[PDB]
Amino acid sequence: PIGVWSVFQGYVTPARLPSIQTLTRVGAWGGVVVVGGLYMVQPWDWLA
Amino acid sequence: RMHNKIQLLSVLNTHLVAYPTPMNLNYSWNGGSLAGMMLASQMLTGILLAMHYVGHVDYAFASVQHLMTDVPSGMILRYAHANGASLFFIVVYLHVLRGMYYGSGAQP
Amino acid sequence: GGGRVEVPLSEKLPAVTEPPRTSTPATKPIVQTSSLRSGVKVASINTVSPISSLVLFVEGGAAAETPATAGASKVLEVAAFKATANRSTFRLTRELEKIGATSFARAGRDHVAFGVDATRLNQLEALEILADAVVNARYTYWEVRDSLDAVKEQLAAQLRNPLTAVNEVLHRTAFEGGLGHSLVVDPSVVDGFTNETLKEYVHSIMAPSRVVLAASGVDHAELTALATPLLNLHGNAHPAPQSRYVGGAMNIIAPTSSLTYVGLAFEAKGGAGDIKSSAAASVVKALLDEARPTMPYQRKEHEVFTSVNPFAFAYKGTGLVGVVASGAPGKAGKVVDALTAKVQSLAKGVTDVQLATAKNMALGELRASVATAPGLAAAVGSSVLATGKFSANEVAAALSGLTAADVTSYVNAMIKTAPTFVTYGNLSSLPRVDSIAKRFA
Amino acid sequence: VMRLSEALYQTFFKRSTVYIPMLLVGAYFSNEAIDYAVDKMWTTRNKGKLFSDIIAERT
Amino acid sequence: SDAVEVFKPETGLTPTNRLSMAPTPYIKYDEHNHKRFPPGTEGRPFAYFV
Amino acid sequence: RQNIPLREILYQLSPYQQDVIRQTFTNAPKTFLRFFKEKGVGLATFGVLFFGIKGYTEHEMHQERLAERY
Amino acid sequence: ISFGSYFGAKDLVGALFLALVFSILVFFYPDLLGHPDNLIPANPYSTPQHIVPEW
Amino acid sequence: DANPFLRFSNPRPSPIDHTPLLSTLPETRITTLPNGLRVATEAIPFAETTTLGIWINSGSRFETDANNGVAHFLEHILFKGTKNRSVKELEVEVENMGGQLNAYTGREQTCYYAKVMGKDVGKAVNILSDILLNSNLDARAIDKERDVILREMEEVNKQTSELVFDHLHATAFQYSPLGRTILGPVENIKSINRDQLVEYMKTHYRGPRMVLAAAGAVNHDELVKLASDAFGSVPDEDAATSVRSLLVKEPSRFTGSYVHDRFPDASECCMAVAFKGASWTDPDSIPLMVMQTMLGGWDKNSTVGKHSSSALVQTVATEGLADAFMAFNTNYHDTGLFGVYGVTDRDRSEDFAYAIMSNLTRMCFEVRDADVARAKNQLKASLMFFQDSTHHVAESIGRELLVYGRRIPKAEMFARIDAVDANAIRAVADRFIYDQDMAVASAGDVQFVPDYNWFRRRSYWLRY
Amino acid sequence: TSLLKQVALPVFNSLATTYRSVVGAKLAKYGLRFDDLQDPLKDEDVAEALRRLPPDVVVARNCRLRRALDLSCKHEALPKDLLEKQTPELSYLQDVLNEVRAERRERAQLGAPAPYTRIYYD
Amino acid sequence: ADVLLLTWLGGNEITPITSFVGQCCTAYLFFYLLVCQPLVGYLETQFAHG
Ligand code: HEC
Ligand code: HEC
Ligand SMILES: COC1=C(OC)C(=O)C(C/C=C(\C)CC/C=C(\C)CC/C=C(\C)CC/C=C(/C)CCC=C(C)C)=C(C)C1=O
Ligand SMILES: [Zn+2]
Repeated sequence: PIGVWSVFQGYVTPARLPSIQTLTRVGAWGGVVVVGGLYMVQPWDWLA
Repeated sequence: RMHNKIQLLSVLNTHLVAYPTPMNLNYSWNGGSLAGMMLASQMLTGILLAMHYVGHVDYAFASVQHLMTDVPSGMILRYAHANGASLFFIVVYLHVLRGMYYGSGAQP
Repeated sequence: GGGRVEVPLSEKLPAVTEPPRTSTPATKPIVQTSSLRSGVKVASINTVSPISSLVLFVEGGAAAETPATAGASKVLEVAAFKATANRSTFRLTRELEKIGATSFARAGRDHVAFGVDATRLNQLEALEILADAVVNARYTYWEVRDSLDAVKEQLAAQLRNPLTAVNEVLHRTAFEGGLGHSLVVDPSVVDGFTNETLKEYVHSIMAPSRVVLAASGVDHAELTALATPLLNLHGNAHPAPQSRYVGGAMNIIAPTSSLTYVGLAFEAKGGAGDIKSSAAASVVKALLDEARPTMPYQRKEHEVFTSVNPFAFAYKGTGLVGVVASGAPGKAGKVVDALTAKVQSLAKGVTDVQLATAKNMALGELRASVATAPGLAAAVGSSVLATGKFSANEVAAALSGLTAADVTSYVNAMIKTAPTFVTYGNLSSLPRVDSIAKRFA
Repeated sequence: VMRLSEALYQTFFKRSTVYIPMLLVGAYFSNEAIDYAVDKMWTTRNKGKLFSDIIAERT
Repeated sequence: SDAVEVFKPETGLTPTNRLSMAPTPYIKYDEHNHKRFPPGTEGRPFAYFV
Repeated sequence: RQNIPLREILYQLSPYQQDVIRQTFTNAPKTFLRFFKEKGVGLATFGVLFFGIKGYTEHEMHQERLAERY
Repeated sequence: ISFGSYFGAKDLVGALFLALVFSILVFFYPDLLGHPDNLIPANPYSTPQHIVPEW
Repeated sequence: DANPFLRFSNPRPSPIDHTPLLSTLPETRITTLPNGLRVATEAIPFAETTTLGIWINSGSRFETDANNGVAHFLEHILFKGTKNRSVKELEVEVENMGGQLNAYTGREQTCYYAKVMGKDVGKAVNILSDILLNSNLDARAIDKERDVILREMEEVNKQTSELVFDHLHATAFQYSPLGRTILGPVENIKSINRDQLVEYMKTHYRGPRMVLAAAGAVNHDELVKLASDAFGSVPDEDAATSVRSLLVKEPSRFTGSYVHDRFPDASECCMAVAFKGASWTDPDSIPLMVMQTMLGGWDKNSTVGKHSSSALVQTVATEGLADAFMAFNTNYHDTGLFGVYGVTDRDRSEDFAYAIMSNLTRMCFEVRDADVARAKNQLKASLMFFQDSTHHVAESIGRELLVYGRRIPKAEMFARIDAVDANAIRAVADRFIYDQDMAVASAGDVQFVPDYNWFRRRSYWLRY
Repeated sequence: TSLLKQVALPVFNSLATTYRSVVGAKLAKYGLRFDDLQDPLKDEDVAEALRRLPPDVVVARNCRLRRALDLSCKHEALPKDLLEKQTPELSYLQDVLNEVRAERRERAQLGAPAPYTRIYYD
Repeated sequence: ADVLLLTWLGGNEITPITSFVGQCCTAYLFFYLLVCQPLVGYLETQFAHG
């Protein structure tokens, strides 16, 4: 009863969902893994 | 109690001797212990096998043949290690199908 | 960025005095009372305060309890303002906390009071929340079961003070009937309590002629017009066990009481119904005030006493005016002798300065009780429930128009009546009971 | 006594998602500087003995 | 709540009881290993840069 | 371990005051029939689906080998 | 109920069934579940007709 | 759905406009005497009682190390007899006007006030001026109070919360005047005398530092005349010895630090964590008031704590982390303190500490608008409740003239509260809380309280 | 699709009754009720709703659970005289659990979480 | 039955009928794992305790 049971019962409202700021702060981790992979591999001037 | 004075005996007692289990479990709850027995059997047979196997091309086939015909009890060890993988997968597959049937992965 | 104008500086042109000053009313507002068609009496008094207080007074308390429903008023103090037929507990709590309002449940010895205090802009919300939490309360099983623990520590903490225990035993000894029942019961009395017991007690105490709605700072016509569909009540008046004063004496055994407490009381004839007798009893209570803490860190030393605490309770038809004094365990007979000497010297006459001082003390207490809106609403509700009217102006006139001869006559008539005597503590020194109640005869 | 600047704190230090890419570019440049210093010292000390010195000598 | 009924201290003018009733603002730390900065030193620490 | 409120009386007999393997020979056909009655529908569903789809696939494979046959 | 008394022999029964099947597979049909092509030495230039894994 | 029982009310938090409440609120009149003393009244139209007193911009901060404790000892001595009235004469005259005298002595503020009826305004003015100006300060009464204070010091007779807060002020304001206790050390009490009391009153009780504030039933012109007759003889203040010059000369300093007061057989575990807050004149003090309302407070005699609007109250009430707690917002002339104080035991102290730190840091990142609207409504309602009691009206008049320099109108206060939104709360929490040093104080059974590095680590999040 | 949904409501009732009849016939061989299938370890709403019951109901539920588990261990069923008295559709938990779920729905629309957590055994 | 059919099909040759049957078996495997288990289970809960 964690997962689809939470949304079938009506426990996932517009509230209790993450805010736009929370999703942006989590979404800012996308650049970190890209920069880390480019740091690890170093394909310099490989962008087309 | 003697098991209350050594911490190894306390853990072994708690998790293998006095562990409370439902009394109405049928024979489809024996998949896990069989899977553990097959894992231990595969480990033992393989560690014994690796003392006669050579992991190089142009020696691997001949080392398996020398294991089969010249090592004492070597044919038993090889055939046991080969068919034990099949029995290990049979047991683990039946275990997974039990969990699928009963909904064993649910909370908690 | 937010506002950066510092508070020593005035706020800028976005700070307007757009509401004009409303003119003051010509006279002091008067109490206006009426009755609903269901029979519930509604009384209200207008104020200039920005706080509106709404209180609901129901006859009951310890006087309406039975041996089966023992300690139900104390449980009702905790279990009130929870889940109703229309709202859950969560919804009522959030609706009170949204407008910044506060709620109380308070159980007396002859009444239970429920109240909501809010600002003047949320008086309809406060009235609706109070009426829904009183009339349509559910008293579920699990909520009462979980509240019983907190009830037990609140009673255990309230019985730590010896004055509460002395007051309980004094009310037991002074009266037979409803007023002799125990309000602050032992914690183990409510050990077998359930929600059925509370529902039975509530069904006994609730009736349209035993419920008064009192409001402070609310227009009366609006309040009656909007409370008529909300306080339409039905039910039967459970019989009230009328109390009578008989007097007597008792004792209490306390194993680790570092002091020893002695209570002496008499009956105030007429109860809360007589204005003059209640005023004279309040004057006597102020005359017995030996060590009143009017200044910080002042050390008034008595030869024998450690604390003096008088009182004057005015119930319906009868009252109880008296004094409780502490003292050392080895000097309890001296405490009794000094208390008898004080009451006898009061009976020997009051001398002008003492009479004026006690009248000013009584007037100050009376006016400071109704200074705030919740205190004024509680005073209006209690006076209307006990009598049918609010007469604070008449009480002040009775306090001011009291002569020393009237007070001396009052104390003389008091000491002829049989008294009530209660002791407390690890009692290892006591004069015999026959000679205890002889000094006023 | 010595204290990190507030304006430099609010830019490169307050969030980890800004701190980590700055950390990686600083790591890259630090590795480049250490490589340069070690290689320059080694080539200066052993001049005339390496294979590239013989090859450039034969030009 | 009172400290005599909750903490239940010993009676007397012991060194711990003196600081319990009136703590001093002139706290002395040990400075054999680290010397303190002047009190009230503001700003984000230089150790992040290091 | 948890506290379970429960009102019962339990009786147990010694293992050495009982027979060990003598009611197996009596309950054996009833156990067989009860097992097949309880799990009859699922075993039949599995067998019908598996063998019918396998037979259809094998028949179509033979037909496709015959269609290219000279 | 306790694991160590009641579910030790119950696991031992199933382990003995598994040992029976295992002994049959080892001693009587050792190459039943395999593939005969794995008894040919590996040739990177010649591929077998059917390339299938274990079951 | 009930028709009459379900209108008008709903649990959805919406902003409330408190503008129509401003039409009938009374006005404050201020008159400055040539002495420099301000006389400020607020007449409630049908009041029967009056609170009036003298508020002084002085206290334990403006003492020295040699006379620390003189201002607290002054409220032990001042009511023990004057040069015109004895102890019994003062007692009889106060009893006949039906009121009580009272006194408070803070770190920066002192008040002596009377709660009387409206007919006894002039008598209360005369009595208050008599204790303030013509006191005996007898050496026998000083010796009679020194021994009582020394006994209660030897017994460690103190509230637990006051003990924790005194430790907190001592460790957060090291080597500044605000780190001293109001009570003072044992040695200053053991060597106190009449000369130090005279010198303190002569130095600090002057015209520009004193407000005579009266609320309830009082006329402004008559109080002006009575104050000019009575309090007209107070000395004026030198420009070189003003309150601002003393604030500049000895400023406040905040140091991030930790103290615990361990006892061997205690039961409770009281603890407070505070950050460096705002001064009284900082415009960020209104958002700190809103944030303190957002954190709230709770004690275990309530049973509706699980339905609270505040998430910290919800967490502590649901998991049972503390017996009681409260969030505080202390403001001084040039600094402040913001944080949470609570009472727990040794097995729940770390989880309570984690709940405090996690709820403080959460306000920098995620703040929803419903909580801010709820807290604004609750704070405005709390401000309206103080208007109901004339004692709080007089206290606010005295405090606002001492520390703001002026009487802030109610319309300006409502407008300044209504200008707070969620972005302002996030900005103020980012300024004061995030990655900053804090002060930690505990007392009692504190062996399981985490050390300073645990508290310092949890002032920031590594996941954003 | 609302017109077809209105036709699907007696169809829903028919399938619900048929399912309940078949499962209750399977349930009554062990003496169990429908409400006995709900597990506090599986569902925290059931764990909270079971905490709101008077203790005699919990004792009766625990007795029924132990009886069914004993029957399952024995590979037996109830005797016919006992099997004729079984009422597997008698509700003791439904109103309590419904009110718990309604409370959790009402709290979630305002952002509040549930005041109870999962059950942890460690 | 679907999983055992997929096990049987893996040992055969690539044929248009075996390709079609394997595609249908894979589609039903995903259908059971992702559609039957949540939706039919929710319907069962609504039937039993609804
Ligand atoms: C994909 C699922 C899965 C795999 C693969 C699996 N397990 Fe299990 N196992 C489970 C689940 C789920 C349970 C709990 C079953 C229950 O209690 O209903 C379980 C239970 C067990 C038990 C307790 C006894 C029993 O059989 O119920 C043991 C022992 C066990 N597993 C061991 C193993 C071993 C050893 C392996 C592999 C070498 C293994 N398992 C592989 C899911 C799995
Ligand atoms: C899950 C299955 C599995 C496990 C576990 C396992 N093996 Fe085996 N191993 C195999 C299979 C299958 C083969 C192929 C046997 C064959 O066909 O001859 C193999 C082959 C080998 C061989 C080559 C010799 C030969 O006869 O093929 C060695 C050596 C070996 N394994 C060692 C080990 C060792 C050592 C371990 C553990 C420590 C181990 N194995 C565990 C599956 C397994
Ligand atoms: C639902 O109830 C349960 C069951 O169902 C009745 C179970 O079955 C089990 C688990 C069963 C266990 C642990 C026994 C099965 C054996 C296993 C997993 C391992 C097999 C090992 C063997 C045979 C011997 C290995 C020997 C050696 C020397 C290796 C160790 C190495 C060193 C000491 C260096 C559990 C916990 C259970 O709760
Ligand atoms: Zn002091």
